[PDB]
Amino acid sequence: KQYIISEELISEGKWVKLEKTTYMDPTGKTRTWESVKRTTRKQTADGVAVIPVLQRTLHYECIVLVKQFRPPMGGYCIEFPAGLIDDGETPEAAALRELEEETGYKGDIAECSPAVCMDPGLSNCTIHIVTVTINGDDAENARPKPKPGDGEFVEVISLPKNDLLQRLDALVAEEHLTVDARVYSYALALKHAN
Amino acid sequence: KQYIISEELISEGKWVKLEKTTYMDPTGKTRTWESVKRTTRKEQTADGVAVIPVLQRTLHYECIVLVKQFRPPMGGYCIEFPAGLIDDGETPEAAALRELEEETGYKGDIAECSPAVCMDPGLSNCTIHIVTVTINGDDAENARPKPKPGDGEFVEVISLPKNDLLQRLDALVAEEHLTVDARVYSYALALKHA
Ligand SMILES: FC(F)c1nnc2c(C(F)(F)F)cccn12
Ligand SMILES: FC(F)c1nnc2c(C(F)(F)F)cccn12
Ligand SMILES: [Cl-]
Ligand SMILES: [Mg+2]
Ligand SMILES: [Mg+2]
Ligand SMILES: [Mg+2]
Ligand SMILES: [Mg+2]
Repeated sequence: KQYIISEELISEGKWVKLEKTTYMDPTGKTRTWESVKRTTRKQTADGVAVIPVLQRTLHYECIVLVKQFRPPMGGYCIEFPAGLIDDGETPEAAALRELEEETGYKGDIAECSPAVCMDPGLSNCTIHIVTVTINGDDAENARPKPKPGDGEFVEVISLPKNDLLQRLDALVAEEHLTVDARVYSYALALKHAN
Repeated sequence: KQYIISEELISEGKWVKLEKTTYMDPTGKTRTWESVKRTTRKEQTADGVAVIPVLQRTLHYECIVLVKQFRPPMGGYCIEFPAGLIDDGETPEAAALRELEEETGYKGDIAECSPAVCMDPGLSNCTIHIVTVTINGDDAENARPKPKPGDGEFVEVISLPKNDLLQRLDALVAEEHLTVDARVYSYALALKHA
């Protein structure tokens, strides 16, 4: 019933552009929308996000998260490890690479989502969500070495999976951080499964 | 130790703008970023709300109520939590109950309300509250519920059992061209991982 008629460039930066989208509404009326896209997609999706489950014997299972300054937010955010997929990179390879660069952890693919939308009211941005387990008892994960890219500055925050939502609420309360919506959504469903 | 130095407008639409963000990196060095923001954010604690609507009915499994809409930015149909922008002077809780009734017909009861969480913090300043609402599907109000879609709003309601959410989403994606929202996928993944 609905579809794109045309896109008009409003403004293109190096990494992001603003388009004016003309589309057919399901009554047969023509309508316009202001749409954000990345200029970087070549790719099943723009990015991967990694759900990293740190498994250590005789410890609570943890979810490994990252804290970073986010210039669009003007502040620090708590997020799943994540990055853009390199041209010709698989989502799985991107996941293990981003997880190792951001956390220094070496993990195993458990499962990989299809492309899922980040904010479909505003952007065409998509990611693969990639569930990875980390054998925290293996020697390679003893002293995990975070290898940042140029300009990346990442703090690792491991939180017990069984209390994730309460732990995130605490950090926000004490640390004035913004929690990522996908991290918060995961933490909610862990509580709601009960 | 990182902070914003300046925000230079690049391009302002009616609904979205692109900014050149200048910030201090943690080595004491000036860098820039391309940042997306909405033009619509006034005194709201966030741009929007997304609703996690748990439909509860005697001798039924709990359903998660989802909506399917054409999203011009994506050029296609997306499956999302009911969601909308917070009106000037509207509370996140009132926005969530209003958007839930407008998009699905269902009259919910507030359960919980997140702090402001970031939609895509590497790209935008966009934030939502994630509001968990229970719907009493035994109430006569919620019997044959009628969406009240706004102007140029066309929403289909999809209620899926919480206990099978991820496989039910996977089956919808296998049967037509559509994108699942990243927050819905993150929530369905955590239900499986619990
Ligand atoms: F920011 C973009 F998402 C965007 N572009 N158009 C809109 C509208 C409009 F009513 F104009 F269609 C409402 C809300 C957001 N919009
Ligand atoms: F698209 C915007 F999110 C955006 N602005 N700058 C960047 C960079 C840069 F390396 F330049 F810093 C990398 C990735 C995305 N960026
Ligand atoms: Cl798992
Ligand atoms: Mg990253
Ligand atoms: Mg990285
Ligand atoms: Mg909406
Ligand atoms: Mg609406």
